[PDB]
Amino acid sequence: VKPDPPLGLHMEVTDDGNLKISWDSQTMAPFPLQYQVKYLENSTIVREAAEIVSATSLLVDSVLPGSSYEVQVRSKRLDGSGVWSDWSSPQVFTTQDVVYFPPKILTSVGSNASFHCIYKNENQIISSKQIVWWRNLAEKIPEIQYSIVSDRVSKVTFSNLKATRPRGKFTYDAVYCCNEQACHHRYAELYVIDVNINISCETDGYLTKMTCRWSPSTIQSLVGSTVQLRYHRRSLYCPDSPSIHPTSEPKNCVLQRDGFYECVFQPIFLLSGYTMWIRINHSLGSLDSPPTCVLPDSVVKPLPPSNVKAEITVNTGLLKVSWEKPVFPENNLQFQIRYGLSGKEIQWKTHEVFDAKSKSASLLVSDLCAVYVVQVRCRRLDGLGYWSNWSSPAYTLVM
Amino acid sequence: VKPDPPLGLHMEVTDDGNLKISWDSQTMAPFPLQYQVKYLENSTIVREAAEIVSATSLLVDSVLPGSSYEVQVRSKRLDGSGVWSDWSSPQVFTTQDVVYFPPKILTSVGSNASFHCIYKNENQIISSKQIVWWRNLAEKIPEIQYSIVSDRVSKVTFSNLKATRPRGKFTYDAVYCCNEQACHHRYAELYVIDVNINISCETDGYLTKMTCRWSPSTIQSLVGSTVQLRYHRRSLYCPDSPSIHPTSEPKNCVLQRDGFYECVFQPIFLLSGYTMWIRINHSLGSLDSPPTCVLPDSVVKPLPPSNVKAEITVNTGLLKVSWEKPVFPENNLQFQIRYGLSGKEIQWKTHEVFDAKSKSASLLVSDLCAVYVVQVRCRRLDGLGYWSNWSSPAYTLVM
Amino acid sequence: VKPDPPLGLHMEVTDDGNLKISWDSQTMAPFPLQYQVKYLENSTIVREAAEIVSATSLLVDSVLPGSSYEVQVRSKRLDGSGVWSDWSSPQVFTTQDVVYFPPKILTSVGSNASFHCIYKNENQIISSKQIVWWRNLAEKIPEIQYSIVSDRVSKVTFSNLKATRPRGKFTYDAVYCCNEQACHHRYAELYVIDVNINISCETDGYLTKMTCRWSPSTIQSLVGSTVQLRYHRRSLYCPDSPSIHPTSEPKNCVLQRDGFYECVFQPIFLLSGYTMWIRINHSLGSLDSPPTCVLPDSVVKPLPPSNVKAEITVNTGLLKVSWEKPVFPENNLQFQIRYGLSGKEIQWKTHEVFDAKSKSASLLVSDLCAVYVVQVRCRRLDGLGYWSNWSSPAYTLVM
Amino acid sequence: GVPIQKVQDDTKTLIKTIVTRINDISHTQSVSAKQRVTGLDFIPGLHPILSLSKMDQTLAVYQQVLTSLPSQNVLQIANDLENLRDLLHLLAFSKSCSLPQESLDGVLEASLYSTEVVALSRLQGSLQDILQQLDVSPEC
Amino acid sequence: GVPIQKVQDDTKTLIKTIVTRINDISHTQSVSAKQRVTGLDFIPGLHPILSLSKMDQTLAVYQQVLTSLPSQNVLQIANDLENLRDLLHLLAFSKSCSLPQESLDGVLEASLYSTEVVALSRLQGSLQDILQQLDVSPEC
Amino acid sequence: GVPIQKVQDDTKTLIKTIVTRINDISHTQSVSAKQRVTGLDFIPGLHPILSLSKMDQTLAVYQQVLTSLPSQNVLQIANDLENLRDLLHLLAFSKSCSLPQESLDGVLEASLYSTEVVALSRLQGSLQDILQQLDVSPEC
Ligand code: NI
Ligand code: NI
Ligand code: NI
Repeated sequence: VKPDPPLGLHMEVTDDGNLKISWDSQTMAPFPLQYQVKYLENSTIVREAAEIVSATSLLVDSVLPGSSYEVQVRSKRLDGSGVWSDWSSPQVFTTQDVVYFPPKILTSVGSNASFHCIYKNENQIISSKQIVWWRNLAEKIPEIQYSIVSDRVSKVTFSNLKATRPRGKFTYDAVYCCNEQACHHRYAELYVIDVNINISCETDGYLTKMTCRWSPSTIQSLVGSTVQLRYHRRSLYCPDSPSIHPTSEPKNCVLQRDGFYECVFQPIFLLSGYTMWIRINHSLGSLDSPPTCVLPDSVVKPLPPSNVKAEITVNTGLLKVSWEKPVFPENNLQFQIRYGLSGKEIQWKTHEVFDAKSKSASLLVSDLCAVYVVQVRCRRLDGLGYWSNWSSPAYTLVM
Repeated sequence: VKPDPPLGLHMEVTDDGNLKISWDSQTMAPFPLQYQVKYLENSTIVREAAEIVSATSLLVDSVLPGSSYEVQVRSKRLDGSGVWSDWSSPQVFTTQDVVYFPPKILTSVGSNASFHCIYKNENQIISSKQIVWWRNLAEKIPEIQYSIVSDRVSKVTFSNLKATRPRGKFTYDAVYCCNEQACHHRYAELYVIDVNINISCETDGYLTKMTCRWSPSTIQSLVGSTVQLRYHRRSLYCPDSPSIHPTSEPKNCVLQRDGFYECVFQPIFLLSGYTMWIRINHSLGSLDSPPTCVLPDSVVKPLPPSNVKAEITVNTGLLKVSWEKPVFPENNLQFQIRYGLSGKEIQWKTHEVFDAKSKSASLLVSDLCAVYVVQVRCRRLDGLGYWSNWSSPAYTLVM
Repeated sequence: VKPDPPLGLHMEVTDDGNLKISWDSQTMAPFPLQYQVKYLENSTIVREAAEIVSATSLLVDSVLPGSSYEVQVRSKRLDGSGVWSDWSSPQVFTTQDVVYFPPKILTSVGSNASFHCIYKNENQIISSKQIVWWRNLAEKIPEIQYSIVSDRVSKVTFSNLKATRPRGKFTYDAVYCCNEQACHHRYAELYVIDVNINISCETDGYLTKMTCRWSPSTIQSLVGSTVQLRYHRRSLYCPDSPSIHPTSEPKNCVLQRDGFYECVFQPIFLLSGYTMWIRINHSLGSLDSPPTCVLPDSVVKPLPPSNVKAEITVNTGLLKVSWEKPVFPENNLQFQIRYGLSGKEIQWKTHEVFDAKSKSASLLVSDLCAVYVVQVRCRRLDGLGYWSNWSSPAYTLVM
Repeated sequence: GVPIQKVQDDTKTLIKTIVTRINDISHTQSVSAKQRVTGLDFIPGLHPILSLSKMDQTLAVYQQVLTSLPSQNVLQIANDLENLRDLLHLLAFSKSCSLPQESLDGVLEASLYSTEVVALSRLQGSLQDILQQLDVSPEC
Repeated sequence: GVPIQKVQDDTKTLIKTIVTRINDISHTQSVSAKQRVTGLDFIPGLHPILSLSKMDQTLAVYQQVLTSLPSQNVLQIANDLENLRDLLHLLAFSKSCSLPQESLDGVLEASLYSTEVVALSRLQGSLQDILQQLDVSPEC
Repeated sequence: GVPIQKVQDDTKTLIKTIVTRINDISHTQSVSAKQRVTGLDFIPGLHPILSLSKMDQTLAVYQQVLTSLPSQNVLQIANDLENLRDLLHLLAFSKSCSLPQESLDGVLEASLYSTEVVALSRLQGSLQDILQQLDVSPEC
């Protein structure tokens, strides 16, 4: 077989500043391929090299600023009397006068971030003791933060990063690396976002769905990038310390009129642990919020107590209040009764019942001949949950 | 000519429980064809039959449960020395363990409906005296409703049917016929709908269009089936007893947000009888509501009286109210005047005028120096129609 | 060369009443063609004519009413011993019993318009002393407006035309020319539209765009014809008397919910003269509204004064109000201050400041211990512009 | 079974209805109904309308003309003419007698305004005459 | 780390919860759970369920049947069954013992109502039995 | 007809307007106009603009640069600059004198923020100088 030439030859600069050459493997080849890449770097010195690799990529050390790379690749069957393919079309990549390592950093508030730079001045890499860092062409960074990585590479280190204040449509700090007094036009983009977003979930009273709400007030400013929620469910319970699981699935959340996004998970797995977070898909990478793990059983909002009745006991004059516990939850509950004189403005007094088996209470009342209004709400005795809504008002009969 | 074999040989079970064999007639034959069908019923007894038919279908009496039908058809020119076609490819049709006669019944509230069934139990037809009927596997139907059609066919008879109460998405009653204690999974579907829908029509004040409204609150539950309004117009007037005319036409009507459907006929035929009803075209058949006949001339809503004036007669202090009768109808009208003291809350008093020639009324008023508000509405003197809207308010001048 | 016969033979009546015969020149002929037209006028007199023309059209004087024209054309190469083409297919044009000159007039309110007509009565052109003009078959036009162009041509002249009142879908006046008492059904359509449309433009507070508004309440009645805004921009300033420039460009305008059209110019040329008008492109021609020229610099609405502060001066008890003039314009401005007691209803008093350099005023106040509300607005001192909006309210502190 | 007095009253009420509708067509009210206008001679204008068969064919021609006029109001007017003609047909059945059953398009395109105004004012005249003589014992 | 008594209590609470859910299905409460219905003989009805491997395979088959029923309620009950199976796996892990792991379509298509009513009332009976025997020292 | 003093005042008003606009661009005000920045050497920065024809070709270059910036404000500045060019042409007509009329894309793409801030602060400086010398008898 004569295989075809490799296709899709691309060249990118790594965060370390190396040239990564990549190409598509022939998905139809039922055998491993070896490649030979020939490249010519036309810099101030022309260098031609030809390397043999078994991977579908080559790493070339240290991109030279102001150089041109011309690249061709051919393939051969690794095992056997393989014939070489013809060479690919030559692809040209033109490097630039300043090089940043990395060219952009996307981080969150409170982190530490550091940039490296190389400044080419008339085809000559200047000494690091000359490189000076500047912020947004506005202020010189104190030399205390500078670091001489080597005689030619400079480094700036920022600590306890504060949120970037947006100037107009600019939501990033332009960090320049300059040759003493004279700066160049090429700059590095720095994005610091407040990723400390809180996601709150609530399971309905019927235990059939869970609605989670979150505000994108942090990110209703960055455009071009997308923001979506990812989650991972663990078979049983929540870990002691939540973590970002490598295997996750996205969840479609819907923006509400109040500016919050609402995403409903249905069906739910009641004793299953739901770990959710917001993933920030930027052109430069991804950002993850601190993960939270919620157990639906612990965020249940029970229905109010039903069949609430209030009667004034004959001869005794006690307000006998009676009720029926809600269908759910089955766990022992505590109840709270509010009662007051029926009027335009009801001065509510409350009585708390902490024994789950109590379906009635007897209260002292000041006016045996007034209509009292009474409502009742409930909560899990252990406090692991929310309070129910108040029951529908029950009225006493005047006797 | 030697015609081709018939194509498209299909086999269905008729509502009577017969096997209907059908095939496509050759659309290219410029002459009538006769067919010969050969079929082999492989039951507990093998039967081979060969029938000659001029129709494109054959009915085989009483599908036997647990039998296999193999069918071939050939054609010949009916008139002349026709050669027979070769036989069609054999088609196989497999019958089922229970048979219902009919398998489904769609009827309305208050009717009488009866089902017949055949139960095969391990290749043995049980005695009809053993079949017992049940509803939704919940309750045994009283034996009073059972009828022994024959030693092997059972019958259940329902009288004065009540509307089927929907349980979840189930809008039908599952009627089961069981061999003593042991029931089978297969059941019959019984749909009883309250087809007593009322359609109300109203002709506009210009007598140029008629709007008819109807609520599908009965049928906003059955999906899959279609519901449409059908009508037929009679040259003049309504019959003494409306009937469903065999020739009718549909009118496309559009559902409004109020949940009612509104359909407008425009132009109208004032003296033509418009017979309308709702047709429920279900997969199992068609249902028609009790037809109603409306004469648009008798459902006219006149425009309100115009040029309404109210003046206090000098020295006498009477409220002279005056108006102009509406353009339509030409028939003698009766009027109703409401009048009250001009305030935030108008205590309306009403006066009825039953003489058609009255274009004014005189009213006693308690405060000669207050502003009175007056409105007038009209109706046909004979009562054959609706009341008009109230006129635009007329104010007295303080004199 | 023997050329082909001419194609595309068409016949139209000019607004002057001549028969224009036209044909397509052969786009493939690399040489000029001469044509010979033969036509036969079957009137009360048969006329045969044959004319030689170098143009691709012929004008025949005065179309005769109730005549039939049959026309053929042939071509020949102009220079040399050219052979004639064969004759074209004969084309027939059938004239009508009355002829109007012109058949329709589209004019604006206040103009003068006159129609001419020829009436053939039993193949005879009648005398001018009998023709009488009528409007919409309703009323005879006073003979004072009649004019006898000749013994056979009548003329009606209307002066100071009033807008045509639309009767139903009819937006034109039917002008009839009748032979004494007897009128005929054919009429002339006279459309008088109120083209006096006002276009108002306003430049935004940021001096980045200009929005122009206009109401099409005049033209929300004529359908079939199109209406669009046309404009022309002059390098600097507006002329003393605006004119309709022969070179213009259309502007895409969007109809708003209030029924007005909005045309947005963005970016703007502050010192460039924008001449705009509305063009009504009707099937019968084009109509242009009186052009207006607006200079955006002269229609600027400044922003309100900023940083408005109000303090009660200790010991002195003066209301010291202070402000910052809006960014634009830099030209000397005048200011107006309104101040009042903070309440549900603010009795505003106003003070006018006519010196541009005043950034503060001191006001006498009656109650030193109340909260005053203060707002400020500004305008160009020269009056060449609008007043700004009132500033955001400033409240005094009780000290 | 069929009460003839109710039907006669319905005929008068329907006539008054058609007449008021045509009176509402403002441009036609100011146009002389009896004035003859050349080109529309096929339109059955003022010409003693004295028998059931001529009335039937007259309303039929007027209907045929109105079907081609593109106004919604005229469509409704044509529907009223259909109900009225059928009522006169039932009246002829009441009195016992049999009733049997071109250039208009050109004028509809060339002179729609004229065709409409004339057809309507001549219709108005025909109905006023028929009404004024639907009580002097109409005969087949 | 894992409180076995807590897990046992969560198991009882989940059983009673699923039973209340199935109790809310009105048409199933009136159906005899122990009544045999021909066609659904593959469904594991009343037959002493006394061991972890039989309990597990029973809940697995019931889950496989429920996965095919297009009801939202059946989806939640099957999801609760997933939580229930994980709790039974954790209890078997607590006591130390290994647990290993067709015709439904025909009855689902021909008789969906029967499959649903029977599967649910028989499931309710199986769960009521498991509840009555989740305290008499369950064994693998 | 054309008031020359008025034209001088309108020129001053338009210059001050462009300077105030660039003053409203917060990111450009903090950038040293006279500071040399490598890459934008083609931009007509601080270099004695001492003649009407040199001012015209400089503002023409500034217009050509502004046409390529995808900012609405820069578009408006270019339109105002067009009116300014027309005003200087009318002033040269007033004084009697004739006036005639590459690497930018690469820097616009690779470094828009720096290129923009520099182009604008140099434009602001050029206008401030022209303003400071539009009264010391400007000459063609
Ligand atoms: Ni895990
Ligand atoms: Ni009939
Ligand atoms: Ni000009």
